[PDB]
Amino acid sequence: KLALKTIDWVAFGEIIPRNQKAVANSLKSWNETLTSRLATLPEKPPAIDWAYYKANVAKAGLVDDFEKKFNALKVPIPEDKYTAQVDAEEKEDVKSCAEFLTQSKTRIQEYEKELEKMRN
Amino acid sequence: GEFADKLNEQKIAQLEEVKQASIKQIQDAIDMEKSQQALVQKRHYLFDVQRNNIAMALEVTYRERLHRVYREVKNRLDYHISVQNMMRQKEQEHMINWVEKRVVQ
Amino acid sequence: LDPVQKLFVDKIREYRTKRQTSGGPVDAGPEYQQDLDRELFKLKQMYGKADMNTFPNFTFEDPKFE
Repeated sequence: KLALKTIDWVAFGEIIPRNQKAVANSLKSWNETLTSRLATLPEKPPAIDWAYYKANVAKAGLVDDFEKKFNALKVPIPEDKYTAQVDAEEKEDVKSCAEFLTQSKTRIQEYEKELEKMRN
Repeated sequence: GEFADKLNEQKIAQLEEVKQASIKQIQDAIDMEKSQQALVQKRHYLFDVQRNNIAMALEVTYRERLHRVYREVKNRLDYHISVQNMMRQKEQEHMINWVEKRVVQ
Repeated sequence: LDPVQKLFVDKIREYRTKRQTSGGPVDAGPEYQQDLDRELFKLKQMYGKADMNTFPNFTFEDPKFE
């Protein structure tokens, strides 16, 4: 079972600069593609009627050999060598997060200070 | 008499710019706040889409690997049957020709 | 059509002599192997160039991103 950070798409639409809409588009479709994909690609494949094959063979314990070999062959799960995003994120927080937010707050302060005066 | 009118119209004009500024500034306190709220939640989603994409792509891959092992083994198995089947047919085919050639003798 | 029946007999007998024969496929003729080999080759085409007597190797593809 997978974890999958939930996602509201209209927000995602609203955070991409225009010069980057391209990327964002491809990112969306891949997701959709990928999703469709998993809907159709089953967790595991059909089993294998070993008895039947054992029932119709000719080379001796080929089937026995194979059933054994099949089971307790552990297929590797692919390394996630791909989360450099975590990094590209933390980076854009240096950027977006703090820097902008800090300045926005300060501007909201002065505005407020400016409404202060005007009350008197 | 005029003393008043110019001054008064002056005095109104003022508070007319005052109310105006005041709306315009509070509208801006407002925008700023929306800008923020957005950069907040908002921005992470981009990276979340990306991380999600990865997760899936590995799953598909894992699954595909599994399917491949199946197809390939089964494929090796089915080969033996298809072969066996071909032999029989050919052997059989041959027998009938052996028969007629002999009975029509 | 009563006389007609005693032919079933004649077929069996000839079935019998064939079936009673153990030394490959009866009355070889070099062609048999040739044809055999030919069809044995088409199946290679169908099923792949591996040793079907053997359990398969696997080197898996890395994932792919678009």
